[PDB]
Amino acid sequence: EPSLLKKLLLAPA
Amino acid sequence: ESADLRALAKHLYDSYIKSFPLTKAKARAILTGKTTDKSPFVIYDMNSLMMGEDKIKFKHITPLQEQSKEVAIRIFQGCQFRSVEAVQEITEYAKSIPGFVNLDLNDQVTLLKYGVHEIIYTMLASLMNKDGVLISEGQGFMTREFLKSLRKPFGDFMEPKFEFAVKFNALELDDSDLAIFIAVIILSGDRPGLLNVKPIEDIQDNLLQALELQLKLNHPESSQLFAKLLQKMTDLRQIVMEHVQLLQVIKKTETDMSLHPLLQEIYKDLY
Ligand SMILES: CN(CCOc1ccc(C[C@H](Nc2ccccc2C(=O)c2ccccc2)C(=O)O)cc1)c1ccccn1
Repeated sequence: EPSLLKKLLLAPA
Repeated sequence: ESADLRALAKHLYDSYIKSFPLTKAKARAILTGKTTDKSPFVIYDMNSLMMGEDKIKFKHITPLQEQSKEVAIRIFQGCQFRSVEAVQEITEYAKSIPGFVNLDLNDQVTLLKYGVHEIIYTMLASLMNKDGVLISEGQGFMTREFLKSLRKPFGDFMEPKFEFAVKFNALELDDSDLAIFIAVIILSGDRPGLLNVKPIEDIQDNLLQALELQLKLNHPESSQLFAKLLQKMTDLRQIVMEHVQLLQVIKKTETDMSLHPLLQEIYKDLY
């Protein structure tokens, strides 16, 4: 369930 | 006023160059042959797809050819693989749009969710001519005829993107124009479920002013090009919605063709 888009948005750089 | 709009245009272009390896300039150089690189491998049928497999970026359990005994599904799988990476590129770009990462994270998600495919289809036109599309960073050219020959609904996916691209490419935008245009698509304040619209619209107002200025300066002989480009934004939504219905056909009729979870997340409750 954890958003993969959030993961990509929070990833640095 | 316009001083920062030129800086914004340049910032976006620089970010665009950092985010998208195969720019429209590179793609046109390949498609017109004005490159010293070797001609892309032309994939026009089953056999050529098999020989060109080495040119289609595809990292999976087995080689692309072993994904299925059927050409259409190999194409489906390679295209899915590309789309996942396309989404990642567009996300990196979005994070460079000034103000974007200061928005509510849930709104950043929503803007990405509804914007990414519109941007994918916009940028696919950069890689297309009337006869096919560059793939894998210009490592392979897949013919429109071949894609149209795939059995239904597989053969229906790309043709509306080619039809869009031929008309869109007639605007003759370059990467510097495209960098602002796709930023405008991302910062759309009318996406469903946005929690706080004003900050998004404020950013989009600035982006729209920079786009209009950029188009006037870069295309002085193309009166109302801004107006013409704005009229294409709505075509992109129809393409997305039509693409969804085709993915729905796959989902209702084919076995073992679940989408990558990133694509499932994007598509879940889309519209
Ligand atoms: C066509 N092309 C360049 C990239 O084209 C894109 C065309 C469309 C997209 C968007 C993406 N599409 C798909 C997602 C999963 C599976 C198939 C598709 C197709 O769209 C598809 C289906 C059947 C037949 C052909 C395509 C999406 O919705 O996320 C992203 C990229 C390919 C094709 C094969 C391998 C690599 N490069």
